[PDB]
Amino acid sequence: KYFGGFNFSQILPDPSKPSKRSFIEDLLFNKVTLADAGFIKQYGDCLG
Amino acid sequence: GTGVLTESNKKFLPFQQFGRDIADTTDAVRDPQTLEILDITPCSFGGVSV
Ligand SMILES: *[C@@H]1O[C@H](CO)[C@@H](O[C@@H]2O[C@H](CO)[C@@H](O[C@@H]3O[C@H](CO)[C@@H](O)[C@H](O)[C@@H]3O)[C@H](O)[C@H]2NC(C)=O)[C@H](O)[C@H]1NC(C)=O
Repeated sequence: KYFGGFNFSQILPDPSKPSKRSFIEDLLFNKVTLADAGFIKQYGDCLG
Repeated sequence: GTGVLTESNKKFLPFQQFGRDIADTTDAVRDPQTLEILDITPCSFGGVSV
């Protein structure tokens, strides 16, 4: 990961997460998920 | 009405009779017999694709 002295570690994907996402992408998703939810597609099991 | 009646944990006050929800739908009811709080939920439905 040596590119002329430039550092792309904050935009390239990392294999240390179940979702292969960059740090900035994770920040963006966390910021937007204030109203986005992580639901399971709201199946017919919604009978609690 | 039609639905699936199941046990409910709604904390009904003694004067309260009919339950409700966000948009004018009765999701709970009180028995006109020996008191018991009961839920109302419609049975399953969906769409079909070929
Ligand atoms: C390219 O940039 C990234 C970040 O923009 C550099 O990674 C960062 O490296 C520093 C020092 O190596 C890390 O600081 C240390 O973090 C540990 C975490 O436990 C902490 O204990 C230390 O006290 C210190 O604060 C920093 O965390 C790390 N950033 C990330 C996101 O991992 C990277 O080193 C740069 N590339 C090169 C070749 O220098």
